[PDB]
Amino acid sequence: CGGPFELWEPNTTFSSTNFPNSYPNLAFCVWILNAQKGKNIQLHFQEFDLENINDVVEIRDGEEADSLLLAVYTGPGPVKDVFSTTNRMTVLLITNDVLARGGFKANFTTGYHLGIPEPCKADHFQCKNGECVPLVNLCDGHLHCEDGSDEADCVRFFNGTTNNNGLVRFRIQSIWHTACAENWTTQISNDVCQLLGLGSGNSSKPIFPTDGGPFVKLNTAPDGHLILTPSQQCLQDSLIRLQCNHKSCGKKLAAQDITPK
Amino acid sequence: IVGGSNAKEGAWPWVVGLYYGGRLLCGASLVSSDWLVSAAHCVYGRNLEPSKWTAILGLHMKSNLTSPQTVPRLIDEIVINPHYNRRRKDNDIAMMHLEFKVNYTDYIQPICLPEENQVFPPGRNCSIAGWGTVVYQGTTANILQEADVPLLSNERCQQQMPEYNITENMICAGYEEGGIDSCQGDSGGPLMCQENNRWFLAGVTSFGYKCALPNRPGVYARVSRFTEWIQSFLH
Ligand SMILES: *[C@@H]1O[C@H](CO)[C@@H](O)[C@H](O)[C@H]1NC(C)=O
Ligand SMILES: *[C@@H]1O[C@H](CO)[C@@H](O)[C@H](O)[C@H]1NC(C)=O
Ligand SMILES: *[C@@H]1O[C@H](CO)[C@@H](O)[C@H](O)[C@H]1NC(C)=O
Ligand SMILES: *[C@@H]1O[C@H](CO)[C@@H](O)[C@H](O)[C@H]1NC(C)=O
Ligand SMILES: *[C@@H]1O[C@H](CO)[C@@H](O)[C@H](O)[C@H]1NC(C)=O
Ligand SMILES: *[C@@H]1O[C@H](CO)[C@@H](O)[C@H](O)[C@H]1NC(C)=O
Ligand SMILES: *[C@@H]1O[C@H](CO)[C@@H](O)[C@H](O)[C@H]1NC(C)=O
Ligand SMILES: *[C@@H]1O[C@H](CO)[C@@H](O)[C@H](O)[C@H]1NC(C)=O
Ligand SMILES: *[C@@H]1O[C@H](CO)[C@@H](O)[C@H](O)[C@H]1NC(C)=O
Repeated sequence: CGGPFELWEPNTTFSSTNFPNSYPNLAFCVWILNAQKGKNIQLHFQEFDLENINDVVEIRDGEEADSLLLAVYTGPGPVKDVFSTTNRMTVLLITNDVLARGGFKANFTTGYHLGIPEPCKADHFQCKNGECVPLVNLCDGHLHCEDGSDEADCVRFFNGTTNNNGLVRFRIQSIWHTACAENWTTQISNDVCQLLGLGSGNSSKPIFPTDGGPFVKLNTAPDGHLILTPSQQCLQDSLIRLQCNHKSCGKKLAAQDITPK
Repeated sequence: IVGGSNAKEGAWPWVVGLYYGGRLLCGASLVSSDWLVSAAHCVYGRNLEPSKWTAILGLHMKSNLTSPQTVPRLIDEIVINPHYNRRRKDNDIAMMHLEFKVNYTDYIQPICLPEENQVFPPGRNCSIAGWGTVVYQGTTANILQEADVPLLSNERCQQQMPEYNITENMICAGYEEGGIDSCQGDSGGPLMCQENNRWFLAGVTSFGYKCALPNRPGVYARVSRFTEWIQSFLH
């Protein structure tokens, strides 16, 4: 309850309260790991051995009263190193009133952009996991990045009244642009519906050409992959006002009867 | 649920049961083919080993697990909301990932999420579900229980709940005289409200002073605030 408190760079190594033997029960400590402006915290645990779910260590990245949550560690085992995003880290030790374990021991360090790997320059797209894919997985139908960030939103609505309504704004590699409906069919309609997380293709019709950007011509293929070429050669362009209903949401499809009891 | 009756098979094809070590501990709601949405206070301290969480989809009775409608799955990733705070009980919401996809059947369907700028007016009846306890000091329920509770305003809930700090990320529901509300053992239970023949996810069971008590409503995590945070993982 009244253990250590905020530390700085000269003081990195710290026990919990009585790590050499065992920590007492009903303890609530806090180690505010400060740093310099622009330096994050990398908390490496030299040893970690606690009780079950009833005893946890909550690591935060507050920097203010609106603290976030980084990781919750418990139980015996080598825990991963927590990488902060600000110059302040709060470590909370919440313990029960029985079955006291040994404790833990950790020391941190400052730096610049720790944890996040160095983004490769010279036209190298970096997904959230850190893997580099310049143009091989830039919204083309592959899963190079294991976190799924390589298939991020390269298409969204534009000037839409409701949520499931808008334009056909696409993006091939970098620049966002709309598309035309010269050979628009229901196949590509339901395709772009599913790509946006919607249901089956509904009534879609243009109004009038208004955008002069690099419009695209959507084409279909029997293999499944869509072929689109943003060519700036088209008269009387058709801006698709995409109106597609939602997916199969929580509608009770069972054979329930009517009984107002 | 203490003031509800048994539910018909297939009435709630999104309410799933989460077992941790051969015992039902928390509830969740199917939102996608591989993702779930549950309360963060029940998985707080258990997200290190997701393999110990086995999700039971399409569950109707806690004694019939060999039925063909039941499709069991295993958890491989548990994501707790970053803004969660167990002391303040705010942002009590967490998502759980499934190892293998689950085919949508007549008894297994994903729940609907409330869109942006979509507020539910108070005094609106929203149905609840889950295999909670039929009374405060008792045991669980073998059959899937369900009830219906009206929504309350944040101001009235704060006036009726002085022991807690009801923030803007919470939505309350319950009767004035009580008697019909969720209880312990039903954490993560959804607050399902019908809207144009669709059952949205208007709240996840966060906490509560005491169940089956007059003027003591139950607090639910406002899912409409965490809509984008949930949709970020559904991609
Ligand atoms: C490290 O701890 C010592 C012992 O209390 C203290 O004298 C010193 O000022 C600390 N270093 C800081 C705060 O940078
Ligand atoms: C914690 O101490 C270990 C033991 O030397 C060290 O390897 C590790 O880098 C330290 N963590 C820091 C400095 O963040
Ligand atoms: C969308 O609305 C903005 C609002 O002024 C307008 O400038 C723009 O031209 C509109 N785009 C389309 C494609 O309607
Ligand atoms: C559609 O595709 C055909 C394929 O030859 C092409 O000739 C035509 O110009 C395209 N657009 C329209 C509006 O037919
Ligand atoms: C399009 O949406 C309207 C909205 O009510 C619906 O009535 C109609 O059946 C839908 N059409 C298709 C083809 O989904
Ligand atoms: C499971 O359901 C079947 C359906 O007929 C029933 O015969 C059986 O007794 C049930 N088992 C239990 C343990 O309730
Ligand atoms: C689900 O659907 C897929 C696709 O048709 C099928 O291969 C599979 O057998 C179905 N059942 C299960 C349990 O995956
Ligand atoms: C809500 O349900 C209660 C009974 O559970 C009923 O008395 C009340 O009229 C309902 N409210 C609305 C708005 O339907
Ligand atoms: C609830 O918390 C807010 C935010 O700090 C505060 O302004 C308010 O006074 C609190 N209300 C009560 C009753 O504690």
